Amino acid sequence: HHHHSSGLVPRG
Amino acid sequence: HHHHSSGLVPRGSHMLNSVGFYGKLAGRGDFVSRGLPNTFVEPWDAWLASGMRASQDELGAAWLDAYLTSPLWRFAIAPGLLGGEAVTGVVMPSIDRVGRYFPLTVACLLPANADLGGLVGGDDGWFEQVESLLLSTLEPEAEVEAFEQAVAQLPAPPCGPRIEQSLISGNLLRSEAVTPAQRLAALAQHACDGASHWWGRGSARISAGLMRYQGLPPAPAFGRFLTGEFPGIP
Amino acid sequence: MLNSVGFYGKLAGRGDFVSRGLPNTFVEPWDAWLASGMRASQDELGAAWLDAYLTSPLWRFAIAPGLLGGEAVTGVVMPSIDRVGRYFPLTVACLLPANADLGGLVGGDDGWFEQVESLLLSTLEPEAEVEAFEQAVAQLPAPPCGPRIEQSLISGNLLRSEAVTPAQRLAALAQHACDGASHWWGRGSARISAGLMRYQGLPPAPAFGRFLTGE
Amino acid sequence: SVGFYGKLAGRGDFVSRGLPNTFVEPWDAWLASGMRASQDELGAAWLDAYLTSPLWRFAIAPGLLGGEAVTGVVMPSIDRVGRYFPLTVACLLPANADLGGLVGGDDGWFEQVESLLLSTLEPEAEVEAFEQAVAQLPAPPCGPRIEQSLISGNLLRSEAVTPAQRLAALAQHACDGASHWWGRGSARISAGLMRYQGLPPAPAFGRFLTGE
Amino acid sequence: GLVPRGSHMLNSVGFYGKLAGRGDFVSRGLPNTFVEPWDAWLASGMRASQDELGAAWLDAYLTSPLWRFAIAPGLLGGEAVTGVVMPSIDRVGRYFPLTVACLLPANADLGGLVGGDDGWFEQVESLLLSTLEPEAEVEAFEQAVAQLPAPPCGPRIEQSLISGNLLRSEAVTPAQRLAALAQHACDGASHWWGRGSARISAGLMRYQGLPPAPAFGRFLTG
Amino acid sequence: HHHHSSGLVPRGSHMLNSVGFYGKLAGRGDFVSRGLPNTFVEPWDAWLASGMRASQDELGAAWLDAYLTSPLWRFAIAPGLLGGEAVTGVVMPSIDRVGRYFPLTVACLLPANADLGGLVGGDDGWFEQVESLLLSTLEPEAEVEAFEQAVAQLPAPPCGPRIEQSLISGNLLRSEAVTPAQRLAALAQHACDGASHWWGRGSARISAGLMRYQGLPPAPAFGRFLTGEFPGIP
Amino acid sequence: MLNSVGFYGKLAGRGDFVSRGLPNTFVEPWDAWLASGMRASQDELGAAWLDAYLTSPLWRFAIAPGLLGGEAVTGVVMPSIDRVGRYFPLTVACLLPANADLGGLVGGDDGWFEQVESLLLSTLEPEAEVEAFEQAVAQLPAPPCGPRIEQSLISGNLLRSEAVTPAQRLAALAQHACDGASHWWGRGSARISAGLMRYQGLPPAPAFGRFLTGE
Amino acid sequence: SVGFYGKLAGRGDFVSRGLPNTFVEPWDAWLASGMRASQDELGAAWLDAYLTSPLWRFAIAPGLLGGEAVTGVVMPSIDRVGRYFPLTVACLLPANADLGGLVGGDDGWFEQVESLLLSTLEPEAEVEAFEQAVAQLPAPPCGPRIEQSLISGNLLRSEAVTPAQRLAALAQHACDGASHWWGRGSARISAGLMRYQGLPPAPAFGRFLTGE
Amino acid sequence: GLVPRGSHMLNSVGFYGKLAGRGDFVSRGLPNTFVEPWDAWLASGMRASQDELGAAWLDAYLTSPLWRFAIAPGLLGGEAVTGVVMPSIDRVGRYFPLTVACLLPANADLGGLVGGDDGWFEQVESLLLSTLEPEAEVEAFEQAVAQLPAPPCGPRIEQSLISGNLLRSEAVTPAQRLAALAQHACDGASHWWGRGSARISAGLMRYQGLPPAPAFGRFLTG
Amino acid sequence: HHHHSSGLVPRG
Repeated sequence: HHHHSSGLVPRG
Repeated sequence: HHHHSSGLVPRGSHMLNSVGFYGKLAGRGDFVSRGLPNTFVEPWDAWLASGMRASQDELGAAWLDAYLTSPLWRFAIAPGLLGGEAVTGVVMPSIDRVGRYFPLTVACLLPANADLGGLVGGDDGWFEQVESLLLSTLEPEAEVEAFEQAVAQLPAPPCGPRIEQSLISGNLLRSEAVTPAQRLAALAQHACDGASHWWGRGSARISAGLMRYQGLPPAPAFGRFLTGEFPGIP
Repeated sequence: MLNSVGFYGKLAGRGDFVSRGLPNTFVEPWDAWLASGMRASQDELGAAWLDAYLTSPLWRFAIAPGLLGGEAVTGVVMPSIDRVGRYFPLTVACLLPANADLGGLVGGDDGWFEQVESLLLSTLEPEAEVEAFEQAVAQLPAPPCGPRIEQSLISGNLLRSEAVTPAQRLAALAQHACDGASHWWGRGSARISAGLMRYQGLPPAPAFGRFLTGE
Repeated sequence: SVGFYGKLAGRGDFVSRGLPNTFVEPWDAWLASGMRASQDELGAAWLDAYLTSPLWRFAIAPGLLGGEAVTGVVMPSIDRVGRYFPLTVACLLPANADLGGLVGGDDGWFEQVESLLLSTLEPEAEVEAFEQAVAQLPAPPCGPRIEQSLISGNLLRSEAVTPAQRLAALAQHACDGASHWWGRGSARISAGLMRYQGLPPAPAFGRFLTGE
Repeated sequence: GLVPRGSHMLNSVGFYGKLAGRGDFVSRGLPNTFVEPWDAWLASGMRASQDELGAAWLDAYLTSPLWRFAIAPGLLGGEAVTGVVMPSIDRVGRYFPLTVACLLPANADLGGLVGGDDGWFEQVESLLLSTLEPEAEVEAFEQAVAQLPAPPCGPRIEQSLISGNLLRSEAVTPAQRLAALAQHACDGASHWWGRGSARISAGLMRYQGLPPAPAFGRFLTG
Repeated sequence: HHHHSSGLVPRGSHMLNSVGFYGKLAGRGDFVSRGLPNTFVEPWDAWLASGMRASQDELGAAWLDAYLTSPLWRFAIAPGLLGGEAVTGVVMPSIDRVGRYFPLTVACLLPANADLGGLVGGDDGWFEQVESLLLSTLEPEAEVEAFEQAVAQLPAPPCGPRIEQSLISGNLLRSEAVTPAQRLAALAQHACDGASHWWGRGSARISAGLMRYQGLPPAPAFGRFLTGEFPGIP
Repeated sequence: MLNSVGFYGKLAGRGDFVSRGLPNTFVEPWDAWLASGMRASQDELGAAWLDAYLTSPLWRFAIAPGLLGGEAVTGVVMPSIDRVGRYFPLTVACLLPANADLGGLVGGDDGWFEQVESLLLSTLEPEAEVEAFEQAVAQLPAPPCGPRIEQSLISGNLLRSEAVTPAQRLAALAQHACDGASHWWGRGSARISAGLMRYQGLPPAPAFGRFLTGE
Repeated sequence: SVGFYGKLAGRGDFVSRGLPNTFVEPWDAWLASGMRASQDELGAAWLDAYLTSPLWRFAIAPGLLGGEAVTGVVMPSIDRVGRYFPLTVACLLPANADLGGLVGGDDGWFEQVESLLLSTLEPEAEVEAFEQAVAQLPAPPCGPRIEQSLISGNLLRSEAVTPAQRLAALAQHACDGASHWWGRGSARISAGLMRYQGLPPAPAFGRFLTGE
Repeated sequence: GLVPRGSHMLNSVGFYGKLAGRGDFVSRGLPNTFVEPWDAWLASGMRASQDELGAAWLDAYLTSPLWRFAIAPGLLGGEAVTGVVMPSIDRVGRYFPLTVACLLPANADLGGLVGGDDGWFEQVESLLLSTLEPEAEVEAFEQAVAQLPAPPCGPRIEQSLISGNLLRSEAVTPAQRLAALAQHACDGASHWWGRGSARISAGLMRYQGLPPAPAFGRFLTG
Repeated sequence: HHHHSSGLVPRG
């Protein structure tokens, strides 16, 4: 379990 | 690939520790659960429930007033008793929005090599912060948004790795302890192996109480968490 | 109520077994365990037994009440010899009252044990005065030692400790790890690494060889 | 968790939260009987004494004000219309707590309760700032007692096996069935400690106000 | 002649009873205002315990533990007393205890003795037991008691009884209040403790005044 | 007759202690003074002023930048040096509403039998509360109402009476000290007799500094309070 | 660098003056001050001098460096006697390095001084072995003692202390009260009350009578 | 009293209060040179390292970043538009302070500065709550050093006359002309302490991010 | 035969030099991997100081203080050393210092020695000075050194040199970091301290490696 | 100096 928040690669 | 699903997270703490809550919350409609995996939630829920049922059979009609005044309990549970990881946290008797009773717990999941004598035997400060978040949820204008927010910004409790041991030929265990401190630690860690420890202010009055069970406590004993069965004015 | 510290075994400057400051409730079972291990390790090691003995480490120990008579015992043991060249270990031992917390001992300051070590090694010096060793042991203090936190086993599965502080909780744990156990530790030899060993009860005779050789 | 009873500078008559009647009625009785007793004694001297009298920290053994033991602070106080009665912050400690550790431990919890009690006499003192802070008060530090037992009606026996436990056992005994009153005093009374077996008799209440 | 404070009491540590290498009752360093009421009390309890234990008495006696004591003023003279008493013998095999005692000013803080460090009492115990080894030089004992410092012990917190029954102490700190309370438990009392033995467990005992004669057997037995 | 001019005053503290302030306040037009009598204010003002003038003569044109960055000083002044009572408190360089520079001090007046070694040598906590009230007055929106209000609700610092002494035949003084604590106290109290002690964070950097002057410090030394004339990196 | 503690004066079991463990830089000025006071108090008290001496208290003392040679001195003194009945006090003294904080001594634990007291009084017992006293003094530890906080006198009116903590400030004060002084204290006699006495320098000879009698 | 410099999650480019340029310019230079150096070294591995890298407590001897010594905490940070740079809270300690007491004293002041630094990454993080709290920060506890002196170019001599002073003298020396970096580590780097004589060379900056 | 750990070093406390009641160089308990480089160093400094002080040398020598030392591994054999050295003499009046030394594992925490308790070193000083009293039994010295416990000394915090010149320690507490720093000051170094004397003030001295020969006079003089 | 605040006798 490594969950957290946000993400940094774009999602076009 | 980390930058695909998160991004700082300074100390990489979401890999080191999963801290979260499970149970009934006064502001919410049933069982809430954020932050914890599922090899913990399943056997934890199963155990809580068996004791709820067992204790109701024992206490009869006193159960409810026992439950409603029962203390909070701080705990430390050796790995493998609730699936893989070591567990520490606090459990509190609780309620949901439709008046159903189930306990609310905040837990920290730690690697199985965690030094658990450190937790039991160390500084209350973290267990005190967790108790204060829990007790505040039962306040009348408690914003459920707040408890969720605080448990997520809640750092794991200080826990270093344990002195490495090894059990030779079934009757001898050897620890790599070569100073008095490492031996004290080695003994404390061994008292925690395969065990669950519970303690706190005992509500009732003067104090709990450190309690140790081998493995999880049996169902007909869950009633001891709810009321009483110290010296001693002559 | 004799002397705080005593000794049993063989000194290089005496003929047979020697014994001061220790009741019989300790010496007899202690000598029994020692002779059982001596003989058992000689079987398991054969020709290699003598050379491992002449070089085995000094072992500091802490033994729960009941394993050798009623009182808890702490001390050091070292491979020793007598005047006519017969081999048997030399033990300095301090009896403690059964209420004693061995956890603070196993986990406490080395100072007392390190004196006891230096005193045992001195009996193997060219012409060490037997009486200088006896006198130094008879003036030794009992090592630092407090009472155990109170405990009770309940219903067969619950152990309750009257600990209420973090410090008391830590103490309660280590304490629990020592009950019914014997702990052994020291600087090791050139073949045994320094470390801490726990046995439930006294070690069985087959294990004694481990006190002499790693493998 | 921790309550109060008495008269508050910004409220009408009496005030009372967090404390059961098992405590309040005998506490009140003892305070009032002392008020009259001291008025009888000091005569014209009373008002100047009462008005500048000390704050008293107290520990009180089980049995004297209901079954629980109690600790707290009492201060000369006043209600909205200028009628006089003391204000008390108290904490119920049931039974097997060690009062020796309290009387002889840290001043901290008491020093807080003093601070709250005098802040009720400030000009802009908001009356809810008091109840609010007294309800966010923790109980004071009490430990378990040392096991003791009367034997044969002449022997008291304690399970103390060290200096520390023997020192505690003695203080414990000194608090048993008694009441302790200490603090910083006033301009009339020097700081100090007072003891009585049971609650002080009403003709003694004068010493809580003036010294000699 | 030379009496370096105008008094031989408090100068300081003495002893009374029987000593293995001497013939009758040895005694140094102690006034009669103590030695007489102490001997009376000891003897009275010797006789009570023989009445109560019959044939068990001798074997209870030869194995009974060393008892540390602190005794309030007015029970054995005006001075307070502290020390250690041990079952003893003389050269002709008669039995009587050996006491190493030290008189204290009436305002001694006995709560500090009872509740304080052990080193003084463990040092007295080491001297008393030495008199029973076979090679025991009688003069080595007298010499050691002569060089024994007095036991760590300063003054009690000044206290006074105001309104008939309200007791007031001059304690203004937590440490002082703890002291005041502990001294209050010792007034009019004698306290007894030690390592105990094989049959008599460790613990602290408080009697009002000297212990009664029928209680004396409790020191020998469990 | 007390109920004619006041009325509780719980611990009777206005008889035990007079705590107050004197000097220039940023919110007020000139010299303010509440709570202190006048046998203190006169010689205190005289001394401050002589040193102000003396230090200006010494420092030349550096005075102002020295004064404007000078530290705060905690003090303890034996009785009789400023009239009767013992004095303790804090002094801070300050300003008034029209830009004139004079120091602001909060002082506590104590009986001449006060134990002053206790103050110098005791807990900073009170001197820290007084420093914080003073520094806050120089804030831009500092309500002058607040400083007045806090200094009035400000309790006197803990100060017990001193070990009683007596000077026999001019070369011998005897104190009624009979325990180690009373002798330590007796010596500390004697170092304070007829003396003024000053200390604090030293602004400048690492620390002051305990300074002792016999009597009040002389005028040409007041400059030492404003700037510098500790080891010692090799 | 001899023995931590020494002694000077008259023992009941010796003929003349006796002296072990102390350099001459102390003994000579100490004996000088003592003889001056002895003679001076005999003038001031006449017939009453002898009976006051035979009963005067034990005085614990702490003497600033420079008053008796270069080192600070602490000790106890008691009225004593020799084998032929001549009267002169007996002193146990420990030299301390000049950096020593006498304030911690004057204000510290009684334990060392109370041993020294018991050892001096033992020399007046029926047949006390001279050698038992010498040996007990030669095995005595220097009493607990730390360095002074650093100080400097500045311009003639300012004393600066490098104290930065409350604890250091307290220590700086007491320390300052001891410099250039001698302090005297003890349990007193039946005519002198227990108390603490400060003199600047060594006490003058007229004052010595105060060590024997209140008034 | 205590300042900060770097990039704040809720501000545009760079931020800098309370710290002179005598410090900021060489601190910045050293951080940037390390950023590039580590990117060069770790390649594709860099971003995942930087993003989960530890907070580092540091003490830095006089001479290496201007004349004053400095202590503080540095954390991987980010600005409003997602550009990467570390955030630093720092406290200027000029000259004769004992860094041994700091590196080897209580974690408290550092533990606060960690707490403030991570609270800038919370969702609702108000940017003024940070400056406000960093300016109400006390300087950390530093004591005076033990007097020392190099003699004859081979001998170092300290005025230590006790165990305590000798222990302090040794630690003091160990900090002289050096920089210390410790903390709780990350998932990659175990807690520990790192030392360098002067500031770490840029090819070392990679170890501040990943371990082996 | 009986070697209770497979090594006579660390078993534990020995001595070298001249002893008043013996004839040439006494020596027990110490390997040659120490005694030889120690004697070489001592002798070389004896000769340097005579060259540099001329006629003052003898009187400087007979009055110089006892020096406590802790010496890093690799300067006198692979083991670390700690002990005390004293100006000494033999039965025939030749002059050479007497050292009581104890070898330590290469990972000994020397910062704990130098910065730790004094009791061990004060106990060694009391033995060394005893050999110079007139009634000095030579065997009472050997017996005491034989019963001397090793000096309180556990292991240094594990440390490693990563990126070429970045030193990393396993210190996770304030106490451990203090230890790590203090051990870092002792590596490759010898430390010297003591009560000093009348001409040589107290203080702590650190040389890189063994002190050079021309410095040896600093131990004798101020 | 015994100053304070308020007063308790009436002022008709």
